[PDB]
Amino acid sequence: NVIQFYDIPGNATPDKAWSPNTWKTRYTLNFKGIPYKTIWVEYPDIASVCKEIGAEPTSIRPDGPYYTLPVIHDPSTGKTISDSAAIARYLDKTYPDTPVVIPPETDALHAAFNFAFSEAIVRALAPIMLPATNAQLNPRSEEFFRRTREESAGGVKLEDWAPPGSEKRAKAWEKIRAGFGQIAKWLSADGNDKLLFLGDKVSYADITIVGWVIWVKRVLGPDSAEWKDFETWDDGKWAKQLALFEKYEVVPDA
Amino acid sequence: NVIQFYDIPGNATPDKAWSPNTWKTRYTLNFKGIPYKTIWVEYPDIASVCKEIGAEPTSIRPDGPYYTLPVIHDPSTGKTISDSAAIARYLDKTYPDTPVVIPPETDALHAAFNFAFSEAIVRALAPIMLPATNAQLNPRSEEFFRRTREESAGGVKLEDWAPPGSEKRAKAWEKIRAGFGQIAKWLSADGNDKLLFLGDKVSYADITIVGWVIWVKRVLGPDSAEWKDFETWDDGKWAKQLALFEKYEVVPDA
Ligand SMILES: N[C@@H](CCC(=O)N[C@@H](CS)C(=O)NCC(=O)O)C(=O)O
Ligand SMILES: N[C@@H](CCC(=O)N[C@@H](CS)C(=O)NCC(=O)O)C(=O)O
Repeated sequence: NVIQFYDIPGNATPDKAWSPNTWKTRYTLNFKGIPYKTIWVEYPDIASVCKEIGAEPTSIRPDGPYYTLPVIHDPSTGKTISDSAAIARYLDKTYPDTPVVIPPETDALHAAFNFAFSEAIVRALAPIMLPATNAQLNPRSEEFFRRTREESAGGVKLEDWAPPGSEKRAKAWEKIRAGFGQIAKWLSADGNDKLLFLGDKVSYADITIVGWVIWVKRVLGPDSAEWKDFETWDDGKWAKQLALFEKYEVVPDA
Repeated sequence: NVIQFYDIPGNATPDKAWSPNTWKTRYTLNFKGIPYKTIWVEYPDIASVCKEIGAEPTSIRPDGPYYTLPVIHDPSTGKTISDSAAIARYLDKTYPDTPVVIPPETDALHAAFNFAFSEAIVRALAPIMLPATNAQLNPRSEEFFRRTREESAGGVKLEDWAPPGSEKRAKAWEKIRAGFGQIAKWLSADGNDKLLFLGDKVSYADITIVGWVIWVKRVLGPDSAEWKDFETWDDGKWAKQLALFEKYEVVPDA
């Protein structure tokens, strides 16, 4: 009767957890110390599971509703909640004696932050990270993932997005680096070079960063040349942020 | 012996104030209740005056330092501050007995909000708003403005950017409208539909919106069809935000 947490398995790590969006929620559940069970769902099975547990789609597009993980279902409440930001607000509200991740006065600014973060980071990560995460998916997720991502890119095959050693890949990295350079400026805009957005207390905004960053580390690989370069950017700010949350970087087989 | 506030004069209103970026600081000074004296600078003189008074350039691109208004000089302290967000931070620390606009635990989220806002609003406004502000600049500024902006747009004359009745202008408006829709989403992301980002207290994020919005109202004109349509967007949230700040929508006679 614990909270049920829906995740997509991958082969990047033995514990199977790789997704940037589900890591945001997994970090959230771990940081709040709330117990949960993990339910593993292949990409093509996501919509039929959501329909079957009553999860709202996270956006409605031309061709219909679009279902994503993370989803949690809270049996203590009956509620099914989809989207990591919505899950964070739900957990803040339903388990108020856990550490708050979105203090109410910062709620709107957190929603502004998620947009600024998508533009500066998610869009730049894609040409390198999506072909990489595709290469570690189970066969039925690869079929679905390749087909849909290649289609959303106009038909450009993943292998052509940014081949190793190419200049496409090299300029993808430069825009990635610039993106994280912007987050570095936000975190030091008043002269005080912070690791956390609020200063001393963890916020969902920090959980957002480490969620996307642990995705890079785990899929590119901790010993990959590109990841070890990444650890040195902005005097290792991003490596350091990961370290702070390492106690919460946990996939309980239990 | 008062703070000197450097602004760009225009003809859209009697009081000569039109700039989106200087209104952010003009709202900021008025809301904080700090006395100051405006001194008007035409565009082609901005770089020359900044050098004269020791103002930092607000950004540095390969082709040189880039000097912008607003700027303030504080004879009380001897300091010259450029960039509206830097001015607000400077005024917060330097006059602590005035109402704070950037609470320190929200400082970094304010800097992400500035990026989120630029991306969502500023670029969308440009095809419609840069030509309209050109038409109300004094001739020394019009020469400089039309030249630099037409050049920055590949040679397209301002009158062709989004002319009235065109489909270019219709699609520019839908992009602007959707941009303000995301701010509406951020202000109500927790289901509490706010007018102010912090909830009940004014913050520089709120000041950022009205400085850009009052630029649209003054330069398109309060009676223009386009502005009166703008007042109806999002059940009047942006009109209502202007109303909240009408007290401080003042160019003091001084
Ligand atoms: N805004 C959502 C994004 C969720 C999302 O994109 N999830 C991906 C996994 S990383 C997914 O389930 N993909 C659905 C699909 O592509 O079919 C959140 O933050 O939860
Ligand atoms: N980031 C700056 C932007 C200021 C800015 O771009 N100001 C314009 C007036 S709206 C300017 O002075 N431009 C000078 C030019 O185009 O030469 C701020 O927020 O203060």
